[PDB]
Amino acid sequence: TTVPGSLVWELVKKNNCFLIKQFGNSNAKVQFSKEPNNLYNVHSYKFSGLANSKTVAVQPSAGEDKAVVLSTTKTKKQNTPAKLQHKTLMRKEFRKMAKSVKNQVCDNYYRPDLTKPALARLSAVYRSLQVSKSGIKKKNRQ
Amino acid sequence: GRMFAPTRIWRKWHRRVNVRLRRVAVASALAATAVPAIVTARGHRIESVPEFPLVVSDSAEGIEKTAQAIKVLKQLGAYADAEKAKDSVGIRPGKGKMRNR
Amino acid sequence: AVPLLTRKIVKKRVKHFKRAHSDRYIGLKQSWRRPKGIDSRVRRKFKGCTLMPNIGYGSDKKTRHYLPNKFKKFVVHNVSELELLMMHNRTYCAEIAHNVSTKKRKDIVERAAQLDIVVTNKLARL
Amino acid sequence: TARPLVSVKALDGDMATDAAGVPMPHVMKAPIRPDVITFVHRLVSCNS
Amino acid sequence: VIWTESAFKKLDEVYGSFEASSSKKKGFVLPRPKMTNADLGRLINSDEVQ
Amino acid sequence: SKMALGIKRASRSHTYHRRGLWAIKAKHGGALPKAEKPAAVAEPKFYPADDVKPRTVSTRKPHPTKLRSTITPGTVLILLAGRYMGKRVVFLKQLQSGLLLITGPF
Amino acid sequence: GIDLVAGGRNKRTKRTAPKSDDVYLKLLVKLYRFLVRRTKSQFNAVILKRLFMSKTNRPPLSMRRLVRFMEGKEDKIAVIVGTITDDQRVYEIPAMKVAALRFTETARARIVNAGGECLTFDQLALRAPLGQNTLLLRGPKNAREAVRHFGKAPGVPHSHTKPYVRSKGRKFEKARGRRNSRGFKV
RNA sequence: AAAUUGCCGGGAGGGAAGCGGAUGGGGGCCGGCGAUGCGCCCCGGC
RNA sequence: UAGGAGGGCGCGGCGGCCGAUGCAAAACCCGGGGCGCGAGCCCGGGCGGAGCGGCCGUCGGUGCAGAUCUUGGUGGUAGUA
Ligand SMILES: [Mg+2]
Ligand SMILES: [Mg+2]
Ligand SMILES: [Mg+2]
Ligand SMILES: [Mg+2]
Ligand SMILES: [Mg+2]
Ligand SMILES: [Mg+2]
Ligand SMILES: [Mg+2]
Ligand SMILES: [Mg+2]
Ligand SMILES: [Mg+2]
Ligand SMILES: [Mg+2]
Ligand SMILES: [Mg+2]
Repeated sequence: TTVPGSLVWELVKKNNCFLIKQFGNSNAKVQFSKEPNNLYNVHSYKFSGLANSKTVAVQPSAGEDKAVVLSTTKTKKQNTPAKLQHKTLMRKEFRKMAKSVKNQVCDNYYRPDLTKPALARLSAVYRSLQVSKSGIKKKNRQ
Repeated sequence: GRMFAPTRIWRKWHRRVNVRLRRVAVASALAATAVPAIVTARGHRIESVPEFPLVVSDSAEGIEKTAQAIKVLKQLGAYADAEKAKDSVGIRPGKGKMRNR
Repeated sequence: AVPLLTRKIVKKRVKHFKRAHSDRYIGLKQSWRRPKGIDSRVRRKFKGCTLMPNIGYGSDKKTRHYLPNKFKKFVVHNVSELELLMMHNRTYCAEIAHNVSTKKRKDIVERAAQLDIVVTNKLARL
Repeated sequence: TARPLVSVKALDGDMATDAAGVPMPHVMKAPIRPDVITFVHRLVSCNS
Repeated sequence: VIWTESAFKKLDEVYGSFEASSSKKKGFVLPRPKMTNADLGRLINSDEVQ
Repeated sequence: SKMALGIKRASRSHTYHRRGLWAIKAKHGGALPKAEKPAAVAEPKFYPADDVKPRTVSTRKPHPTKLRSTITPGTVLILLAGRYMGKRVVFLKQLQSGLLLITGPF
Repeated sequence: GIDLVAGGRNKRTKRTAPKSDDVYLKLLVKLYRFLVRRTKSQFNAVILKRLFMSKTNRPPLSMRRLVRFMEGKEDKIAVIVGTITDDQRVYEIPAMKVAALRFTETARARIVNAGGECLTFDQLALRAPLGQNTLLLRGPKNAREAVRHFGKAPGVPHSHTKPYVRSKGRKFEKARGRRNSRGFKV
């Protein structure tokens, strides 16, 4: 982002290739953004994976089990896309993995914005991997 | 019968824009490409491209074949983008698919 | 897979707003069109004539667009457009788009069952 | 007396050189302007 | 856009700078923005404003 | 005396007495005790996406239902609903949940 | 019911956000929403309410008049929510510091070579968040050529409104109603 | 496709039918139509 | 009411973006389930057997209940005169 985060937001807020909007421009409008480096996949300036210098992505990994990728952008290497993302493939237990994500997101003051959301996506991703391994045992409707 | 207000050849098919406004627009078209974030948001697959705004040596100018051109785009990170372009090709839906498009 | 909604959905009117006179004629569809007549007792709002929509019949803002599921729906065409609902499955509900193959519906529903995303079309086309 | 330096990429089968970065152009730093771009693109596209 | 070195090194000889008659194109200087630095972060968070 | 009771309860001094801030000036020397920082569990098993809200251990302590004036231990009631309607019973004692406790006798 | 005109709701209307969808000017609008909200500076409120303008409520202000308005007040920073266009009818101009939405490349060269400072509003919001030492100037609104054609009617007496005529000449609105020798003098 | 017609099953009819607001009775229909899980805790291995 | 303005729904293209499609597209039918105050929209079932959408920008031969409206079809009239 040569131009600042706010200007990239103001430039991509209305149509961006990662945005899925349905139900029209009325009060019914549903907006999600589907870029990898967005946590809640909410289209807003807090979360946006394009309008920001500092973003935290947490993805279930390519073909391999129980391995979660945590990546954060590097603030200084913005104009070098191949070398913009710091990824780490952690297969440790949940508690250790969450300690690491706090280390990388909140405790270094990288971006405390996403201290909670990144751990929420970590929870959801980790259990998605669990169930992709075991299968449905709970229905979780109660 | 007719149609109401039948179209006529002397509609305003071409519009004019100030020459300086074309120049302003093309400068602000250039200035937006030098941003990886907007090049991405515009839809291009740029995740292995080495640096923006990307530049190659002039020895690229001397090639002749498209095998060589794809060889060139492998070194850069844009052959993913060429692949997107080539695998997205399809028949234009609607009355476009019969008007020579 | 358990709804976030904690606010009972009350509707001020369930019956539809059919076009006035759609009953006597067959060419007139049921879709509402406001009577613009000058002697139209519908427009003059005599008691006993088909009610027009107002804004007063609006529904509550936090209880708007929730199916009886108590989820807001979202139409997904494929697994990629599904995996963006992991952190909303307590308020959003994925529906598979009406023109997908059953081969791809099996994939969507497979993925949804594990990501724990409520769906209303996991018994569609099978 | 300092502007950013854009690194070139050579290819395979390239002669070694003592070259440096190409300095960044100003037109690559001009304002980014979407209302003008959509205006002008609407009118330039009508012209064919 | 993928630039070759020959093109990229003559962009500035085509477009010029914030200088009269810099360009190859007569009657044009690069547009100047309505803010030199649009980082509302540093505006709203710098010492002077805060 | 509902409203006289309201004021007598509402006095600041009588609220001091009722909350019993004396005997809280007893234990911690000649002053009101400090409070501290519980909840040092630091072991969340799972992180919800929705903003989390804990279980309500309800701190509101409702009044007891008032047994009617015309009810005395020993009063012959009249049941009115359920399988023993019309049955005349004898009231033993209005128990701790609020419900009456009656007997036929059987 | 109750006795009110339009239910008492405001029938006047003002801009509350610019119609221009210029990204930099929306960013300025954000910045000054924040400044007016947290800062209470009436000057910033005025800058705001003047970002919410047209271009015909923001006429250019030229160097001749700007120098008129800053003779002898050069520890105070000029603020024009508008445009600054130069003037060859001026010869010596003070080394002067001015904030404005735009500078014509001749006006900005003029000022810079006078040795002053050519600010934008983002620079201004730093060194005058409350508008210390500032000189708020507007341009001449009723100077536009269209403004002539307004007022009471061109042909009612005691009114000097310009009529809409497709050319000045003798044959174009000079005969009856413009002289006693044909009819009457307006 | 619709207006229009035939058969099959059902519904109702003291000089119109149709429509709006109430529910009541019939049908036709919905399992994201409606749950079975959470903590502690003891093994027995994973 | 006449009238005005704002925000939206819908149709057919064009420049881009996201995709669906012989495991069944478009179109059409339903006592199917919904969403919206509303234009409308989403899903299910069926026939159907080859193409189609959604979003941003932009455009136009774009929204029907009337015009003794145009064309085509079909009723009662009527198994009657
Ligand atoms: Mg014809
Ligand atoms: Mg009347
Ligand atoms: Mg009232
Ligand atoms: Mg006179
Ligand atoms: Mg029919
Ligand atoms: Mg019958
Ligand atoms: Mg009725
Ligand atoms: Mg009923
Ligand atoms: Mg027409
Ligand atoms: Mg056409
Ligand atoms: Mg009609």
